[PDB]
Amino acid sequence: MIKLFSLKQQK
Amino acid sequence: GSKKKLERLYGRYKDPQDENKIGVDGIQQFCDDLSLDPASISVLVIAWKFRAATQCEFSRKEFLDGMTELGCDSMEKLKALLPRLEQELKDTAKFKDFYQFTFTFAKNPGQKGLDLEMAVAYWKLVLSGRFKFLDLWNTFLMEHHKRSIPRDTWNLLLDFGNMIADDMSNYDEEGAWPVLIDDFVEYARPVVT
Ligand SMILES: [Br-]
Repeated sequence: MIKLFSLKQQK
Repeated sequence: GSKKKLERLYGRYKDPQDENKIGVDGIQQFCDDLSLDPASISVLVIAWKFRAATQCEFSRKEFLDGMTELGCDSMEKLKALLPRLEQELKDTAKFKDFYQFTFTFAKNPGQKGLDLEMAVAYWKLVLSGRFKFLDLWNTFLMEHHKRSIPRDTWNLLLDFGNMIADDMSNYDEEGAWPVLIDDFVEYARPVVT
């Protein structure tokens, strides 16, 4: 789930 | 009456703002429950068994059908299957499906291509120690700022990796290879001679 870190820091 | 434990286990991960999907925090918890790095190949395999549409979320049907298909109502049964599934990736035809699945899984919905940085990251993941030229391949693409990767180029790079010699001599300069792969060879050939 590569994008999961960016999508958590963005939400 | 088997769906009982499964429905309950779904409720653990469902997005509070949308009951019909497992969201960002839900994916983080699901992974945490499995004691796995969200970004590991093991998570990718699970999504591939779930036939998941897009990274970082599961539909309520992706989770239920997938777990049902593997016959799992817990997170331990799932874990117990990992290796048997991860081994499942030795079959050439089964790995190809997994590999090609990775593209559509990784990209943004509604766009034809896959962004370079995501493609590299996913290549490092699936094609690590499968491909002698991975490191040089990623570098090649980064240096020339190809911003996007088409499906055709992704899918065929697999075939390329399988058959390419240490010296790249067996590569026919004519070929039916997508432009981007050919450019790579014309760049990479000197670097190995
Ligand atoms: Br669905």
